Amino acid sequence: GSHMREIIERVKEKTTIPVYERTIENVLSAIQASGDVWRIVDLSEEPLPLVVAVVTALYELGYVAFENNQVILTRKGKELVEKYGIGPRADYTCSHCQGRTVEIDAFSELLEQFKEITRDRPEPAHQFDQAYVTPETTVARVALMHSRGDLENKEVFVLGDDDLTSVALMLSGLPKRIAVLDIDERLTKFIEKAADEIGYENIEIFTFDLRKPLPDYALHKFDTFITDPPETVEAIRAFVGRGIATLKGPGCAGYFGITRRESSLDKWREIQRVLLNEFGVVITDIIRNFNEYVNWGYVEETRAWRLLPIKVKPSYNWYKSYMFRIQTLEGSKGFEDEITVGQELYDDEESSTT
Amino acid sequence: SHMREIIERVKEKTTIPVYERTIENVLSAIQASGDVWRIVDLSEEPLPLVVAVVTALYELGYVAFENNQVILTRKGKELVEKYGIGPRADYTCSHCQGRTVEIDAFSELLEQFKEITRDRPEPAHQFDQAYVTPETTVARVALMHSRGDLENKEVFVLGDDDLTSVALMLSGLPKRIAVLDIDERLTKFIEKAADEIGYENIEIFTFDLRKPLPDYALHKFDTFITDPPETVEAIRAFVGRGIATLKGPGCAGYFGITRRESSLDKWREIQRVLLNEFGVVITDIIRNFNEYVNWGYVEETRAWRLLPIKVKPSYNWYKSYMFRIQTLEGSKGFEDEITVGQELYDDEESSTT
Ligand SMILES: CSC[C@H]1O[C@@H](n2cnc3c(N)ncnc32)[C@H](O)[C@@H]1O
Ligand SMILES: CSC[C@H]1O[C@@H](n2cnc3c(N)ncnc32)[C@H](O)[C@@H]1O
Ligand SMILES: NCCCCN(CCCN)CCCN
Ligand SMILES: NCCCCN(CCCN)CCCN
Ligand SMILES: [Fe+3]
Repeated sequence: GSHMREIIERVKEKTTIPVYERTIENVLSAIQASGDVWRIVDLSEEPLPLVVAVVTALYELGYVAFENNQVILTRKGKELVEKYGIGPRADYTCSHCQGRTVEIDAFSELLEQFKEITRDRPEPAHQFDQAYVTPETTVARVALMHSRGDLENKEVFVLGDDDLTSVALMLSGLPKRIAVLDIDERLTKFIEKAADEIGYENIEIFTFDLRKPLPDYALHKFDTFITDPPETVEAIRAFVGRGIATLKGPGCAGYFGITRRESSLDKWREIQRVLLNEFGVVITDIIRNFNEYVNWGYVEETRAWRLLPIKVKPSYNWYKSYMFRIQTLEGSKGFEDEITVGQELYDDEESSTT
Repeated sequence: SHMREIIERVKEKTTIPVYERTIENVLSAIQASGDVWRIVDLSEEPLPLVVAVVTALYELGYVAFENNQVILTRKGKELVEKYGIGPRADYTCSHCQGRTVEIDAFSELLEQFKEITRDRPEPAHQFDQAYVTPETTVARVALMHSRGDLENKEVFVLGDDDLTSVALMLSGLPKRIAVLDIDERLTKFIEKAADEIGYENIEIFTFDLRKPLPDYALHKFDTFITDPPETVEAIRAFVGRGIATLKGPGCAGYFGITRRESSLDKWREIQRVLLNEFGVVITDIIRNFNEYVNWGYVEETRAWRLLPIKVKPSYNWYKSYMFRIQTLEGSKGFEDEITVGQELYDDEESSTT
C-alpha cells in the first residue's frame, strides 16, 4: 500500500478535491488506453483539475513522462500498474446509439431540418459557460423525452437553451406549448426568429438571469422541464431546482445533464441528496455520455488550458455528460430563493471550462 | 374531474400512491397493446396498481375485456382524445436493447455460458427466483468490465440464480469471486461449473441474508452484484449487505430495481436509503437493462390472482433497471438482523410470488 499511499498523499498536497485510490487507478487505466490528456480526462471519468493533480503527482514520483505531447507511463509506471493489476480501460459502448439507449432514425428529417436552421447559431459565449451539444444529441433528447411520455400535448419549460432544444421541440410539433428563457439575448432572439420561420406560435421566450427567483407565471404551470446547467451546487439549485418549481405537481418530469468532467462523485452525492432530500424528486434514469458537447472556441482562455501540462486543442469531442431524468411525487418541491453569486455560479474547485 | 373520479375510484382499491400521471401511463399503454402483461411493461407502473387502474376504468365505462384483450370502449376512446393521451412511443436502441453496451466482443463467453447453463436450476417460487437471459448476464459482465470493476478485482455475488458468478468464471477477469445463496441447488450448481471450468479462486456458500454476514466477509471486496427482492427490508439485506462487503471508498455495486414491483414513491424511498442511510452515490440507472426469463410458478402468484385476464405471458414482459453505485468517504453498509419471513419478498407493490 506504500507506493499508492504516497501518490494519494502527493495529490492531496495539490487539490482540495477528494482523492481515493480508485481516483489514481481510473487515471492510470486511462493513461494505458491513451496519451492524450483530454482523452485521459474522458476515459477516467474524474474531474479535470483532479486528473491534472494526479498526472502531476505521477510525473513528480517518476511514474509518468511527457513525450511528443503524450502522457506516458515510464518503466517505473509500467511496474506500478503491473504490481497493482491496473489494466487499460475497456469500453463496450453500443456503437449504434452511442450509449444513449435511444436511436434517432425516426427523427432523421427533423435532424436535417434542425441542422439547416441552426447552421448559424450563436457561438458559445465564455461569459455564460456555453457549449452546445451536437445536433444528434439535441434530437436524442427529444426522442428520449417523447419515449417517456413527456412531450405530446405537454407544456414544456426550457431553462437555458444554447443547445436549441426548443427549436427541435418546435420542429417536432409535440408540445402543447413551450416556454424558454436564457440570460443570452443572442439566443432568445435566435429562438424567436426560428419560431417565426417555423410558424410555431405557442412559444414564449424571455431573457432572464436565473440567479433571481422565477416570476409567478412560470410557477406550477408546466408538465416537463429541461435544462443543461453549470455544475456548482448553487447552479444546480438555480437551474434544476427552479425547473422543479415550474412543475404543476406530482407526476411531472425534468431532464438535465451532469458531467464527470466538472463534478466529482462526491459532488454527485451532494447533488443527489439535494434532489432526493431538498426537492423530494426521484431519479428515474441516469445515462452515461448521453450528451456530446461540441468543442468550444474559447478553450485557450479557460482554467482547463492553464492547468494542463500539455496544451494542444482537443481533437475530438472529449466533453460529455450523463442525462438525468427526474420525476415529481407527493411532496416534491422546487427552489424559489435568490442566489447572490457572481462568476461563482459557474466556477468552483472542480470546474475548469471557463 | 373525469380524471378525478377515476383517481378517487383507484384509491378505494389500493394503498399504492395514485396520480393523474399513473392513469395516463396506463391509458397510453392500453392504446399500444391489449395484453395485460404488456400494459404493465409499457406503463412502468407496478402490477397491482395497474390492475386497480384497469378495474376502475372498467367499472367506470372506459375499458372492456374482449378476446383476452384489454381495450378502450368508445367512452374510453373519448377520454384519451379529450385528455390528449396518446399511445406510448418507444425509440429503444435495437442493437443494444437499450443496455448501452454491446456484447459482440463476448460472443465466445455467451456460447460457453449457454452451454454450461443448459440445465440450470429452475426458478423456485419460495426464493422469489427468476433468472435473466444469457445475453443479459453477459451484458452485466460487459458493463462491469467497462467501468473497471472486474479485472483483478475481488467480486462478491449476493444471490445468484442469474449465474453471474459462472459468467465471471468464464471471463477469467476477477482475481477472485465469492458467491452466496439461500438455495443449495444454486450453490451446488456453481461448485459444479467451477470444477468443470477449473476455476480455483471461487468461494461458494449457502446463507440466508436475513442474518448479518460473517465478520470474515466484511470490508474485503472491490465489487458486489446482487439482483434483490424489492421490499425496503430486502434492499437492506441484499444491497446494503453488499455495501458492507466493500473495502472502502472507490468500490462498486450493481443491482436491478423494477418498475413492475416498486412504485416511483418506493424508488424515492430506496434512493433515500442509498444516499442517506448508506451514503453511496448512484452512477448509472439504465432502463430495462435486465430481461428476466418467464418463470414456471406464475400461476401460483399474486399476479395471476389479480389479473383480469389470465393467460401465461407470451414474451419476457418482466424487466428491471440496472443501478450502479459507488462508495465514497463515509459510505457504510447494513449489518443488522432482519426478522421478517415471507415479507422479505412480499409488500403491497409486489406480485410475483
Ligand atoms: C449553462 S450553459 C446553458 C445555458 O444557460 C444559459 N445561462 C447561463 N447562465 C445563466 C443564468 N444565470 N441565467 C439564465 N441562463 C443562463 C446559457 O446562456 C446557456 O444557453
Ligand atoms: C431474490 S432472487 C435472487 C437470488 O437471491 C436468492 N435469495 C432469495 N432470498 C434469499 C435470502 N434470504 N438469502 C440469500 N439468498 C436469497 C435466490 O435464491 C436467488 O438466487
Ligand atoms: N464551459 C463549456 C462547457 C459547458 C457545459 N455545461 C453547459 C452547456 C450546456 N449546453 C453543461 C454541463 C452539464 N451540466
Ligand atoms: N418473482 C420473480 C421475479 C423476481 C425478480 N427479482 C429476483 C430475481 C433475480 N435474478 C429481481 C428484481 C430486480 N430487483
Ligand atoms: Fe444501442
